Amino acid sequence: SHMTQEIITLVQRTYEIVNKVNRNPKEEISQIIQKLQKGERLSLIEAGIAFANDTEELDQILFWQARKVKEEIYGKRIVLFAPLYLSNICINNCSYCSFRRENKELSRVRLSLEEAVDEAKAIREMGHTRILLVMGEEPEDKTLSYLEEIIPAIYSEVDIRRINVNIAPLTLKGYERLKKLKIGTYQLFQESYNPEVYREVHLDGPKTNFLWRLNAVERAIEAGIDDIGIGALFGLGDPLFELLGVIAHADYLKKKFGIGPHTVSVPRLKPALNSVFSNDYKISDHKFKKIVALLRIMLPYTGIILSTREPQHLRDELVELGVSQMSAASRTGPGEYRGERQQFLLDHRSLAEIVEVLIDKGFLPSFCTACYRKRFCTPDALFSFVEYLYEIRDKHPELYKKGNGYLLQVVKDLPNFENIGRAIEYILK
Ligand SMILES: C[S@@+](CC[C@H](N)C(=O)[O-])C[C@H]1O[C@@H](n2cnc3c(N)ncnc32)[C@H](O)[C@@H]1O
Ligand code: SF4
Ligand SMILES: [Cl-]
Ligand SMILES: [Cl-]
Ligand SMILES: [Cl-]
Ligand SMILES: [Cl-]
Ligand SMILES: [Cl-]
Repeated sequence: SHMTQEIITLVQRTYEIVNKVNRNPKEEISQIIQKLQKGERLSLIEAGIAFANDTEELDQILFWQARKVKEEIYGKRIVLFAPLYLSNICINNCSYCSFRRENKELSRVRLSLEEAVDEAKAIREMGHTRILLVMGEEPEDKTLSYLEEIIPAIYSEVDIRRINVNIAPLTLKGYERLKKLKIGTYQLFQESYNPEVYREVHLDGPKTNFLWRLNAVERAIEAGIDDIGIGALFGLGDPLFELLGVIAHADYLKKKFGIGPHTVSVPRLKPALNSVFSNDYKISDHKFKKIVALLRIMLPYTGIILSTREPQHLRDELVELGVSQMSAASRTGPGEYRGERQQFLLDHRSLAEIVEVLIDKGFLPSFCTACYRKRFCTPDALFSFVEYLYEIRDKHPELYKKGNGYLLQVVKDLPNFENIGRAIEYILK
């Protein structure tokens, strides 16, 4: 009944309106603040104002509400996954990325079946059970055949609970082919919802098509895939507009198919190899926290993924404010887990370390999925973390003890989970 194009019109009008409201925001701001105190639902425009304007009261109450919501739906739970880069060759040529075709400065590698499977083994040995397959864009038949041989091989040869997919837009037939591979979630980032900056930053290849990428998730849905992931690259254009666009997009999906997006991925634009993107929008840490906050409060039952590597202190603040999924010990280059290739110029950090840090900041690391996507549910996460701890009992004993103790504390925090506590203590000797 509706078409994707409508979104861009809406978010456009909104983006205009908000900007007018930007010069007399006082009154508006006030009412918004009240809406945040009462815990009332908030609208697109008021969200726009909430982002655009930086005042002490507004930001503090916004963050407060964000933490309250994240706690109410997700608790102290943070889901961990590792991205597996299968190939860094591509047809397209965006200004911002390292994988762009005109780069030349990049070691172009595509992984054999044995190599990819070995990468899955290396990621699994770490303790990870969730993988995000990521590739540069090749022709449809190419990539889909490649994955048609690789994904079931991973499922069978390795103990991976979920394979998520970040592959360039496909045809309906292609998505019908992908649904047969039994993938978990299909993630496709719009990168930008402004056609004027989308045209600006995407220079060569099929990605130059705005609409073909915009209703890609629609095709993914109608082809039988129910779990999808939106995303918007921040720093490409005016952050207000992209933030507006994501919420409008999820809204649209919810209205059209009755199911919203499983996850919204929010990556800020990072330093790249031989990037030629000059014009920039500096995404400040504060404003970033504002984006994840507004996203958490606007789409509460929608998971939020932190794809980009962030410093610890900010990372776990973002986890506090809405983020429900995280990339830990991530390798951003194909073939490196075993094993310049990479997409980001990164100082690899160890999974056990960040699990330690997470457990000290009071967070519950998980390796399970099935969050609330089906429609507290702590048990599944509890036991995923239990399995992790048991897997690393010999690698790091002190971490095993610390983890056990933490789990005991959480278990005593909830009286409805007595038998769960007994079971957990049985499992860990
Ligand atoms: C490697 S692409 C894989 C999927 C597919 N090639 C596509 O374009 O949709 C993964 C994501 O990394 C993000 N990315 C690319 N360059 C980036 C950069 N320089 N800084 C931050 N994120 C970037 C893009 O948003 C892209 O969707
Ligand atoms: S942005 Fe994605 S599709 Fe474009 S060159 Fe980079 S990896 Fe390939
Ligand atoms: Cl997921
Ligand atoms: Cl750090
Ligand atoms: Cl990382
Ligand atoms: Cl480790
Ligand atoms: Cl240790």
